[PDB]
Amino acid sequence: VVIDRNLLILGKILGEGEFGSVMEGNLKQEDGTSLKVAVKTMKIEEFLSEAACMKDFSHPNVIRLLGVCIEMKPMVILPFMKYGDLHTYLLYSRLETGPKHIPLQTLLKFMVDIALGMEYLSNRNFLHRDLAARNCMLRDDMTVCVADFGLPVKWIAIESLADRVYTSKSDVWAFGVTMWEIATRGMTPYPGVQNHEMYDYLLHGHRLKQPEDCLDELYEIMYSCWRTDPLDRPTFSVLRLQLEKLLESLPD
Amino acid sequence: VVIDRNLLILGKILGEGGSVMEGNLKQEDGTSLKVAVKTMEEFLSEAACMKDFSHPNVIRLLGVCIEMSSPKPMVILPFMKYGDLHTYLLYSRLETGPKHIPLQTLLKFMVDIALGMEYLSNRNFLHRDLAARNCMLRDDMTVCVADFPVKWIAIESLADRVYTSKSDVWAFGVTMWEIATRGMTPYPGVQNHEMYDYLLHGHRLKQPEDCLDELYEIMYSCWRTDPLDRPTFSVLRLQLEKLLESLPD
Ligand SMILES: Cn1cc(-c2oc3ncnc(Oc4ccc(NC(=O)c5cn(C)n(-c6ccc(F)cc6)c5=O)cc4)c3c2-c2cccc(N)c2)cn1
Ligand SMILES: Cn1cc(-c2oc3ncnc(Oc4ccc(NC(=O)c5cn(C)n(-c6ccc(F)cc6)c5=O)cc4)c3c2-c2cccc(N)c2)cn1
Repeated sequence: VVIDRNLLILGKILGEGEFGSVMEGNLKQEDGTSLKVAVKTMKIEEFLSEAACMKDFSHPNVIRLLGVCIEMKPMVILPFMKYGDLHTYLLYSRLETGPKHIPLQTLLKFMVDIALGMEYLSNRNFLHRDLAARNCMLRDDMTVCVADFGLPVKWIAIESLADRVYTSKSDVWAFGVTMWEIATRGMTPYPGVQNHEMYDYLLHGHRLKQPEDCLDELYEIMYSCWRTDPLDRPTFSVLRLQLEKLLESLPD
Repeated sequence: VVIDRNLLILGKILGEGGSVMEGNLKQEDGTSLKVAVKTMEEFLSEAACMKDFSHPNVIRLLGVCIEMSSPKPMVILPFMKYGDLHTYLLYSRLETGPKHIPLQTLLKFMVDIALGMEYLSNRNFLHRDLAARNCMLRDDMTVCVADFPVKWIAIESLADRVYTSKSDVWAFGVTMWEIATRGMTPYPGVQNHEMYDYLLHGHRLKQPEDCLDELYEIMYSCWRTDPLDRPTFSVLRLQLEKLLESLPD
């Protein structure tokens, strides 16, 4: 999965955190052509066994990992997506000079894309643990792919808040919240509630409120993702068919 | 985007072929701006998508003017005393025009054009007439892409009428060659009618006399026979930016 550092050219920073940075880049490929890539520098064992596991995944709704470079500090190489992240994209759509006003059907498709990507990952028993709109990338064909920047109390399941166990249902809970971000076009979860009040708020039985123009059927699906008992929440494959059927029931 | 005709005063001709004239544009803040006015609902269509663009390397649109004189539409652009890049390059080879352009400045010229093209490529907008003559020099010597030619058309676009963003990349390679050659017409010794045959037999523009091998590599990649093998504007922009940083100041 390793790529020779020679074939990589680094550009300007695209985003910066504290556990690493992400920079644009040029990747020289096998067929001579160059490809625009993103380079997340995570400035190791659990990583080597991970990038190998992820470089073998292949799904259109899962971000594709092009490989890893070794500098003497590892760097992850991913294809550059001009459209950015779904969260920032949603906010832009509420503005006159950005993406056109995203209709209901396009928003639902966004959710379908994510559910497909998560179904694929949960089928291989992979735990994302950081699902959110900010971690979803828009491909060049406007299809959304699941990713994880890695460089969120309101996106964490109730059982994961008190205990520290994470499961496929924890990801499903975060999926419901992501579904709510999309339906709200970028709103922060639980307006009027502080991060420290989140566990108390959830333990008393409170959940995210139904968006303004969100269909009842759509809210039913996302609400199911927040059932107090993880075993009562539906699987990603179940969620994928529910969303796909709802989207089909809507006019083109 | 329309602007009251009474706010525009036309001057002398800056170049013809429609015609472009200098002009004074009274602004909303009371002051007048030195503008360029080009005269010929398909003309308004080109400018429809123009007022949306906002990039320092893309010529900015000031407005559109409909003259009912006797319609006659007119586009208003900011006036650039330094003219077009192609003519500017020729002037550089004369002792009364701008001084000899160093390699770094020539590279920055390409970098500016690449940023402009990258901006419009991300917007899925095809230029289709990219050349040094269609590039304008701003007051701060930065280059901006504009549009006022058989040798600037990609080989896939000569046979068919197909025009992709890779075709713009092909024309970008030719433009890079123009800047490196400081105004030489592409393909010396080759006629316009011989261009398609010339390209079909694997021949490409020749490497300039004082063109660094790295630079020629980048522009050669723009002329690959398969459009899918030509790099994108974003990749090209980084390649030029990296080449420029490696050279001393
Ligand atoms: C106009 N504009 C466009 C972009 C822009 O374009 C981009 N193109 C590509 N990447 C970009 O940033 C990414 C970098 C790395 C990763 N991901 C990894 O490094 C991962 C390693 N693993 C193992 N996984 C994983 C985990 C779990 C799974 F289930 C599946 C995979 C990873 O996701 C994802 C995105 C950007 C940005 C970008 C960069 C910074 C901030 C923002 N806001 C956007 C900025 N501005
Ligand atoms: C000392 N001296 C200075 C100048 C001089 O100064 C100037 N200042 C400003 N403009 C000038 O001429 C222009 C007129 C129109 C346009 N362009 C449009 O009207 C466009 C419509 N569209 C849709 N687009 C488009 C397309 C695709 C995109 F991606 C983006 C935009 C246009 O660009 C561009 C230049 C001149 C000249 C000038 C004028 C004529 C000939 C020459 N040789 C120079 C002469 N002598």
